[PDB]
Amino acid sequence: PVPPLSVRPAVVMQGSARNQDDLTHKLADIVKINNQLRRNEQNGAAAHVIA
Amino acid sequence: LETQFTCPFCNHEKSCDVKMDRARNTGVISCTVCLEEFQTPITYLSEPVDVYSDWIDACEAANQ
Amino acid sequence: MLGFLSARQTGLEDPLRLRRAESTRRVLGLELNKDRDVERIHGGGINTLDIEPVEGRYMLSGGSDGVIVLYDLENSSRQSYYTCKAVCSIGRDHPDVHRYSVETVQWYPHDTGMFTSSSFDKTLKVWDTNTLQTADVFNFEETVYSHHMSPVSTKHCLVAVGTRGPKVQLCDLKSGSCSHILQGHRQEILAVSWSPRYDYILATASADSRVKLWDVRRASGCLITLDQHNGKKSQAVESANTAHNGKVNGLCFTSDGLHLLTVGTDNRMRLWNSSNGENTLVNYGKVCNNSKKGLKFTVSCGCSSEFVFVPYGSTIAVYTVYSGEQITMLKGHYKTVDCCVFQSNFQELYSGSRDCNILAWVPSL
Ligand SMILES: [Zn+2]
Repeated sequence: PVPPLSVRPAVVMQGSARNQDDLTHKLADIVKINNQLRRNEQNGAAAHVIA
Repeated sequence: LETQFTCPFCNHEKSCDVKMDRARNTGVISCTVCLEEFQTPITYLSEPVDVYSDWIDACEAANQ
Repeated sequence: MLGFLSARQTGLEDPLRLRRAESTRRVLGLELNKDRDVERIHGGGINTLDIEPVEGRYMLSGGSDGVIVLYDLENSSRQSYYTCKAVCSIGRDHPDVHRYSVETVQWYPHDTGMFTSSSFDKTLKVWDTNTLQTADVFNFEETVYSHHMSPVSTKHCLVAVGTRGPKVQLCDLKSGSCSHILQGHRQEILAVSWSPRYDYILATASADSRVKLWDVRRASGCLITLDQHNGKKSQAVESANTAHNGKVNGLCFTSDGLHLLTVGTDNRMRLWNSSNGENTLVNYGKVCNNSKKGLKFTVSCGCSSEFVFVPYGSTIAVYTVYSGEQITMLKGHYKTVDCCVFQSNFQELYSGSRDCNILAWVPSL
């Protein structure tokens, strides 16, 4: 479960740079490795690489 | 100090198990994969790292 | 037997009859050699043996110490007692010696001028037998458990390699292409064997308890997956259709190539119709093996009944392939037997074991 935006607000900063919340960054990490792992398990990948 | 060692003969990681028979002052190191076995004397201060040490030394000496 | 000679002279029986009957009788009378010895050079256990397919004179032996010894099996002396002398040796002083145990060595079929050796040092080396120098090396990302060249291929010269990776590698000895792989296994591929009958048929046995037959020309994976029950316990193919209830660590096509003998770590050997992988339900009883790597076993050739010689603990169990009846135990080794190779010309056997001995079994009388 991805939480909504209010649990992880993207606070705006003195300029226009929108700083994201720690949860958003972490979901970025989970998403990237999930997508990358998905393409490996879908394809041929070493069992230790999949592990 | 790890107790499972890579075998010098088959290079299988953590495939070597060490048995310390203190009552007979002998350590026996055996690879599960290639079934290579080695026996060395041990003391009460000895450890599986010392038995694997004696095995590596015996291998290098015999291979001269 | 004088009946056999008389029938051959009088034309009552084809000479085929005497030849195969006497071959079978010789195999049944297999015993520890009375007057023969094999030179001892391996410092460690012998993991593999291979007598050359043409002229059956020279034998390769790979030891757990990484050396490869080349023996002459012919009794070039005049005595009845002789030792199979070692002609050549990739010893510890050779620049190209394997750093770890040699697990499979195989003469190049169709010619004795080249052989190959795969090791747990993640290399398949191709050696020129004359100069005794590595003609080529194929490196793998994971240790090699077995390899095999096709004993039949006049067209292709592929070496099928089974490593701890889940992929069967096909190394082209023609211009070196080790990129080809076969997908479909899930654990270490402990044995590989080309069909002696069909040029492009390869059987692969892996630790996932499955044996797959591939047409390597094909683009659509394995042809057949061997199933113990043939369909009694049928399920969508994700984990079912297992050849054994353990690791399948040995393959051997029969002499004609119409059947496949698979030995697994469930203490069972099974015989499979090589054309559709159906289990023939030949029993064989309990075949003790617990080897964590490939198990090398061979079948007889040129006999009235086909035999299979399987390492069985510190012994050689001889079974009848198509009936499963246990012939005998060749009992002369002191540790577990790793390999046995059958000389078909004279119905002889050479067994290598962990006791650093190669023992020769010859027919008695
Ligand atoms: Zn080992």
